[PDB]
Amino acid sequence: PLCANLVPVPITNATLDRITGKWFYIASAFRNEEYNKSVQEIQATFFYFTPNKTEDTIFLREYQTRQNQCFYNSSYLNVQRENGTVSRYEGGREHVAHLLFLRDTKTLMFGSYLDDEKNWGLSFYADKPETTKEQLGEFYEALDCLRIPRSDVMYTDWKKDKCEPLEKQH
Ligand SMILES: CN(C)CCC=C1c2ccccc2CCc2ccccc21
Repeated sequence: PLCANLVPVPITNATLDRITGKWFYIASAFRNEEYNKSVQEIQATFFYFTPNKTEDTIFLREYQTRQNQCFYNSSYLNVQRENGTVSRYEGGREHVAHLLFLRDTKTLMFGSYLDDEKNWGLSFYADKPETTKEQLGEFYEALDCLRIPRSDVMYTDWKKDKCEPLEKQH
């Protein structure tokens, strides 16, 4: 069953435990042009999830590299458990994404606009800044499911990261 993992899955405390920690933004692709535009500029990103299960929020410490600068932000994501989504209002708009999983327990994906063939996309994250060819195939196989060509994928370059020195300064 190839595209079974693109179906929404409710978020439990176990799910929240699973995503607790440091993750690295690996790659994404979208049919939505706004997200293509903003995500293009991303050279690298790592981040921390610290869920508050009682509040259905996730504390986010984000370390983004664009134009060879480090942009650091903290904020809370809201969790909508039945729907398997997480959200965050930012720069005017509410953003929502489905939390989706691959077979590799060391990776995760966020799904944007999943209900819309004109706008859908997937972003891929791993617990290392570099991914194995196995992890990357599971991600491509999820793109294949959304009929998004592999050549549309935007990648981070862990060579380009400027945030390590701030995260340690923290
Ligand atoms: C282009 N982006 C927005 C694609 C979705 C990715 C995420 C995400 C994932 C991991 C760490 C931080 C963020 C921040 C942004 C945000 C806001 C709401 C829901 C999901 C998301």
